Amino acid sequence: SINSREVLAEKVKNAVNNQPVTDMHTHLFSPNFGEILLWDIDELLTYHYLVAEVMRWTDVSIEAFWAMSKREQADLIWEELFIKRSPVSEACRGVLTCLQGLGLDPATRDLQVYREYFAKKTSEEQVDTVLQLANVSDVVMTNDPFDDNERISWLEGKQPDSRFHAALRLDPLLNEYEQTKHRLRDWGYKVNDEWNEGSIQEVKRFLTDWIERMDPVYMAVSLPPTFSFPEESNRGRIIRDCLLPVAEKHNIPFAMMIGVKKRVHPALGDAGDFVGKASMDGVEHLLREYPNNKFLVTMLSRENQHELVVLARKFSNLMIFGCWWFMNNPEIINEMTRMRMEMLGTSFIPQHSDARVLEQLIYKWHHSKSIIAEVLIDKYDDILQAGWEVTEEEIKRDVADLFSRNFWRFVGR
Amino acid sequence: SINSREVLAEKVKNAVNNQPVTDMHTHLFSPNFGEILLWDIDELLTYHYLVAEVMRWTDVSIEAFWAMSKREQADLIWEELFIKRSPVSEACRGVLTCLQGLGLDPATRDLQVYREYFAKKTSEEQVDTVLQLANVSDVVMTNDPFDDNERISWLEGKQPDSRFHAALRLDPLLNEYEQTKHRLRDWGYKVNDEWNEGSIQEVKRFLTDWIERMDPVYMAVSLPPTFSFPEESNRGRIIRDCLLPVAEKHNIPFAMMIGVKKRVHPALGDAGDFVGKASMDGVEHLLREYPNNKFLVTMLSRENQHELVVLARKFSNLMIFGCWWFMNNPEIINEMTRMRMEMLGTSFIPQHSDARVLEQLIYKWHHSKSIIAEVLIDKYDDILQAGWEVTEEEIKRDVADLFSRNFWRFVGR
Amino acid sequence: SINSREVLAEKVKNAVNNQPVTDMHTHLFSPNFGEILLWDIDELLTYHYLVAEVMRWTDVSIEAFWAMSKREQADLIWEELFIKRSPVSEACRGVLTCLQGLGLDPATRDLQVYREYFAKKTSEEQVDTVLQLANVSDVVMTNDPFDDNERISWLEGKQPDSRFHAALRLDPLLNEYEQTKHRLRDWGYKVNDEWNEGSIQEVKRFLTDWIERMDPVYMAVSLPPTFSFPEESNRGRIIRDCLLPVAEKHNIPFAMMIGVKKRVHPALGDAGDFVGKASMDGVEHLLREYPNNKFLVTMLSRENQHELVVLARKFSNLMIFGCWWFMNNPEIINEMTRMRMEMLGTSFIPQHSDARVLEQLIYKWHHSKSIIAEVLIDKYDDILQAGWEVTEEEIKRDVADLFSRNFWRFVGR
Amino acid sequence: SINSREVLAEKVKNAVNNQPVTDMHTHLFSPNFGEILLWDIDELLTYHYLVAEVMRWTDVSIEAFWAMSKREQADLIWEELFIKRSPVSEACRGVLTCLQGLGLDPATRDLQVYREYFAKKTSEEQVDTVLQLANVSDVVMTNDPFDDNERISWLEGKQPDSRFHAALRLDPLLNEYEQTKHRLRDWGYKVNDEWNEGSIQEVKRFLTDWIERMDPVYMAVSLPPTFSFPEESNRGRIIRDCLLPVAEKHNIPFAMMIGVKKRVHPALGDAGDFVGKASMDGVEHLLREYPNNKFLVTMLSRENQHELVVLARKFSNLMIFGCWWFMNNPEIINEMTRMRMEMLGTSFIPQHSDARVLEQLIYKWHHSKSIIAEVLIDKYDDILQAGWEVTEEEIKRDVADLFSRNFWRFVGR
Ligand SMILES: O=C(O)[C@@H](O)C(O)[C@H](O)C(=O)O
Ligand SMILES: O=C(O)[C@@H](O)C(O)[C@H](O)C(=O)O
Ligand SMILES: O=C(O)[C@@H](O)C(O)[C@H](O)C(=O)O
Ligand SMILES: O=C(O)[C@@H](O)C(O)[C@H](O)C(=O)O
Ligand SMILES: [Cl-]
Ligand code: NA
Ligand SMILES: [Zn+2]
Ligand SMILES: [Zn+2]
Ligand SMILES: [Zn+2]
Ligand SMILES: [Zn+2]
Repeated sequence: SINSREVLAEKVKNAVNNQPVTDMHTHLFSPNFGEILLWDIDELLTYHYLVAEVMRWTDVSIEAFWAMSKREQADLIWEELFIKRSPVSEACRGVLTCLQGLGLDPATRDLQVYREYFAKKTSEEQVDTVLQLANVSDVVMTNDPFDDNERISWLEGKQPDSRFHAALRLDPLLNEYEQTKHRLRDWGYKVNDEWNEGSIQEVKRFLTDWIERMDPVYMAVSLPPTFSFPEESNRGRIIRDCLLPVAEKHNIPFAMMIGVKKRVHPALGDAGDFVGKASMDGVEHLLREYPNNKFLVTMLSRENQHELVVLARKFSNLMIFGCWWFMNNPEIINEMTRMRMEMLGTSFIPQHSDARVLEQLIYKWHHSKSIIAEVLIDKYDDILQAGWEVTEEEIKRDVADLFSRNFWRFVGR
Repeated sequence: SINSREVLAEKVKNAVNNQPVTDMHTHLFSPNFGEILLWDIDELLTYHYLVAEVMRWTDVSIEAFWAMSKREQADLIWEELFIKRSPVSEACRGVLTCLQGLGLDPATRDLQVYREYFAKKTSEEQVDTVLQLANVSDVVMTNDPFDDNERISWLEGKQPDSRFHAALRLDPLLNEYEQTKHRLRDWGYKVNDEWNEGSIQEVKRFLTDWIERMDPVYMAVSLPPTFSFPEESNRGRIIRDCLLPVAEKHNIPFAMMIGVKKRVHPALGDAGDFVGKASMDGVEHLLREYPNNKFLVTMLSRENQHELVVLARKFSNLMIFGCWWFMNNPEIINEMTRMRMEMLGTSFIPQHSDARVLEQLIYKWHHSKSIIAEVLIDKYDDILQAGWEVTEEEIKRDVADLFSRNFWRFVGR
Repeated sequence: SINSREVLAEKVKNAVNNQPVTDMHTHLFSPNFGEILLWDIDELLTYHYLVAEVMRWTDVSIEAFWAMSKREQADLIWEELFIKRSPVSEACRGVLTCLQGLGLDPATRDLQVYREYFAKKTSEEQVDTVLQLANVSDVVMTNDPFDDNERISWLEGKQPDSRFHAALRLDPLLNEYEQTKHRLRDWGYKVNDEWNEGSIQEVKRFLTDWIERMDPVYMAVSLPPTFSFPEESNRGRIIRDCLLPVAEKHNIPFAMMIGVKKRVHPALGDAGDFVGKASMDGVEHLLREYPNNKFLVTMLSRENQHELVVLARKFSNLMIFGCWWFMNNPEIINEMTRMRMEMLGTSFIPQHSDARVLEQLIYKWHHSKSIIAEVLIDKYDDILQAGWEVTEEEIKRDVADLFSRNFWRFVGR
Repeated sequence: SINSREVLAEKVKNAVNNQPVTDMHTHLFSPNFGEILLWDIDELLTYHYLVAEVMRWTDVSIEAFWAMSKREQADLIWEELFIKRSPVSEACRGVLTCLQGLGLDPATRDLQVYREYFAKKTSEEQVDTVLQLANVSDVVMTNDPFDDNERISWLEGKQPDSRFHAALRLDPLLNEYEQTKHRLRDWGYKVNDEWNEGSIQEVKRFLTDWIERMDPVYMAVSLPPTFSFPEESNRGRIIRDCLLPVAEKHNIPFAMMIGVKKRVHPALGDAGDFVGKASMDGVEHLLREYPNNKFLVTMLSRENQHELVVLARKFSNLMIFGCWWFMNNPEIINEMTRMRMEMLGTSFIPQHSDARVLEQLIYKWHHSKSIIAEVLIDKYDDILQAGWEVTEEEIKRDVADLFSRNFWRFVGR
């Protein structure tokens, strides 16, 4: 038996640390796709999360910033966020966790020496190194066929190795149909200006074609805080008449990341998005009215978190996942994971990395695993006190479900 | 006087665990009322909180589940939530706490043996046992005159034990007046199709009649997130012209449990209710415009909790109570109780059990007391460090107010 | 070298304790303004925060309360909140902390003796004593030219000493222009009936004249949950045509304190204000459309805190500050500071005292600094463990930024 | 590098735990030697250290105790020292650590179940199991040619396996020559009544004969607190004319375990020995006057420990080792190890187990490694603080010296 919390803590920490992770949502790509897979210290430092932060300190105008080279940008952020002020924020701390994990020494602050480490490795080598360090066995990518560069790679035979899984990202189709319908036509999908049977079948064809070419684990889309459903709009009709039925047929879950308010600050680029609390009505309707469809949902507002958990108690076809973007900070990750486990036990997916830069897998999982471990230790200790006798194998089992099995079990694969 | 956190913690925990509890809201009934009072391990396992949870895991269809016998359902839940996955959720932990409390040993996981304990015992007995273990001196029931079985009971003179108190629940009357008014007719209450003096006075008779028959400590109603007041609706009118004036006459408080969205998932039965954030406008209005009325309030949305505390700072005729339903989880209980004590001192009612099954009193109060004691220890220790000295007597006094006195003083009994 | 959390806790606690504080928002006044500057134990006990709290207990009518003398009220509150029940609330705790900090001993509960301390001392002496004990180097006041007593003081030549700075509060002008315009004309400002060039120019003259006279660090206003911008109202036009242009010319930041619902309980006086969640739309617009203007923002609703931080991530012309009013409680201060640091690093102002009574400076900063120090320890420890070198000089630098430099840096002074 | 004490601690603990141990003094025997190798829970419970302790509580006479069967003695000790009083003593704590280490569960206190674990294993199997758990690579036995049983095993040609090493124990020869000389004669060693050339040569012959048969890593003897040298006694002459000369020729060190006063309480058997402070004169003389001889020393009196460390500072032919018997308690092990490291760096052997029962290897080493690890963390931290940069490889090296290499390097094998 586990006679003390101290022994329980060590055992839980070991289980969590040893458990290979399936990162069900990232912005990483199989290395064979080429330069689109971003990596190295300069990429880590230029992560848009750090761009927003540096802009709060530097005198360098945003225009000037974008005009600088990748190396110059990295130098500026290093100086502004690490040298001039202690790198205490979550994103800055993450850069340090990566460096340390790669065997580099943050104590020297020798940026040139860190760069040299990367300059002598191939992408294939760095992916092997990182996946081993972060103990990540499977990476789910975000594949947007509407992006010209991504589309051409797929059309020209590019396929990911077994460690990388595809996910059909449909933001342009679902949120900008008025513009996107023209491109569908240019690609041979005869969508009409009237939402008729022809338009429905062609949008379905598009989805089916890409499902066949990508073999996605799920279809996804990020939605605004004003998201509602049903709705007489292109989004409402495409979801209802095309997406859901196609998803039901192939038994592919629909991933909705709700709460992002796009481009409140255009100049910042990828760092210019904001957040807003959403109504749960649209989500509630979808789960109740489409019982044969699977939905993976993560929300951006802190104020949506608790009710999202309650909604998960209502419908089994709802699998909530991760602590997304602005929620991906220790204070939030902790409260979210606790409310989730208290109302759902182990029937959820606590985290994903959303890694845009390869090395981030190291800090994203290291930082989150330590928090999730502390939650588990409290929960296990609580039942041990109630007289329950939890075993190490059961612990390893629960941990496997949280970090990998629940996802694969849900996507039905 | 106490001059160390060590001794302080000793005395606080002692006062808290020794303090006789008055559960000012439950779904239990004096044992003389018969079977309506649920109890035993099978009832604990089939609590709807656990029904919602098992459905997220089990392959069994909700139809087949409802088709199963009580025993069969319990066995399914025990297997799905306790054996196949660690029973870490608050609801599952609660069952274990209950068993351990009764002397049973969760370490064995011998569901059969646990079952035998209850068999060889009677309702009258188990109530004495449970009330002894949970150290609860008074239990406030939820008495719905609109329920047939329950109604006939009060009609036949059935009086509840002196340790069980009555609460007049009016959900059907205030939320479904249109369908309810017809039943009011059948009971000699001549309500008119229109809201005239005739209808107003008959609704009052209905209320006054039951107040006499039940001698309730308060009248209660659960409301939706969209609750508004004033409001040109039956609820708005019935509350304004009947409930309020009557309540003020008998000097009886009005308990409003706001935030529940009923039947979002009909098939789940009692486990099918959801939650939503409410506007404080209505409660603000009621408290201000009706100073001679006493209001007991509790809300279901995590996002309503802080402003409710602030509202309690504004109006003394407002007494906030407990961490209701989806709020009844350690993470929320802790933050709620701390915000409350920081802005209200000891002028609020920290908790109620909402027990639907007798034994639940054990875990409900055990889990809550441990959290409440911790909060008290920190707050006492903070003033202790400022030089203030607290006596054990003052501690028992304070603990008395929180777990029993504030309620009786508020209702005026 | 700082090579452990233990050593770090020491250095951080020391740094925070020794860092002189610039309180960028208070209701204190330079001693040479006389009466208006409140102080002593009777004033502390009658802080409106404690009034609201006593009214939740004392059966003394609010009318009677206001009818009695300062000392009578102080005696009642002390009796009701310190003797009748342990003074565990934040506001009561504060009273005790101020006493101890002054040398008085709360263990004795000798109110009479505490009073003798203040009786034999001048105002000039008490400010010197308090500013020293609270380690506060600069105090920003709230100067409302619409208050007859304050306005006449400025008009007659009253100037604050080196330690007190002015802040031009404009609530009457922006939120009550209909009644206020009549007073502007009485003072020579020819604002017309319709919002035309003449009205715009005179309102500007009004602001400019007062900017010359007070030389304020910033212009301020408290706003309701329903605040919006742009908006066709006097507030919206005054801000758009008058406030912003003037603020930009003199490079004076605009301080918006959003979320207060005034007078939901008029009888309580200053203690009768409530809170409500606001939309971020207005703030988002102001920041994006007026890049040459600087904004200081703090919000009253707990539910606005997280999204306000994200907004700060989008705009560098936004500087968020403090845990205002109902947010100024440990539980909230803690969660707010951690969310801010995690997403903003050190680019924010964690706190302000909002002191109405001089002595409060002692407890406001002592209670807050302890929480902020603990947050810092956690954040520094996280990067230390990640391999980062943290020097005592860098800690002092960061601490100095948070408690003083960020403010002066933002205001351009 | 090692940036923090927390990381240093993890690395030191790991190095220490992972380092295979050479236990240079035990009372264990290679399994092929027979039943002389004691093992199992009953042997653990009847360890003489526990016999002395039980006699302080039990009403059972020492005579009756010796009359009981081994199983009965074990039952009594378990009841008296573990059940009737908490097993907080070091020797009792040790029994528990062994049980836990073997996978058994101390929480059940099921002595019968623990016994079942041992009945199904063979000596050779338990040796493999224990050496693995305790991470002991090499064991030094105590081989007494004067014990009939053991002597026969050697005369038969039995050899210990590669994991076990011999040490020629000479207590009978050196301390009881008058009686022992008669046995030397029966064995062919023609020693005379007078200490002449013949006696000296036969004694030497006896030593050489056994050194050739055992190939001991050292010759050893336990001495009384009155030990002196030079000395005109059989011990002084045998050491001067036989032991030392032989030891030099074979380059074999002489181990002296000084401070034991034998049989102060005869009836207690092996548990009847006491302790006394010794003069350092004889050891000082031996070290200085016999520079070509190597000496391994350990002393029993707490009051001899510091001066022994200082003596090691004077002579390189002196190797001090372990915390012997009455010194083998946490409080002493810690103060000893700290004085030794502070005055000798890593030039000493911190510990040996003195295990009489096989399983004790588990607790002796587990208990000592944790203390030693703590001392090392402190010392490394102090030099890290002085700017030194210790590497993980240097730590492993230092650890190997302390737990293994220093010994083998000193005995030149
Ligand atoms: O980096 C991010 O998290 C965002 O910029 C987006 O990639 C977001 O995660 C999304 O998937 O839409
Ligand atoms: O179990 C519960 O708490 C709910 O299902 C209801 O009983 C709720 O508490 C209510 O009283 O409306
Ligand atoms: O005491 C308070 O904080 C309030 O009553 C107001 O002074 C508020 O701080 C404001 O500045 O409007
Ligand atoms: O168990 C013991 O440590 C003693 O009884 C002796 O074995 C002593 O260690 C010795 O070697 O003489
Ligand atoms: Cl909200
Ligand atoms: Na919290
Ligand atoms: Zn993403
Ligand atoms: Zn209820
Ligand atoms: Zn203020
Ligand atoms: Zn020995």
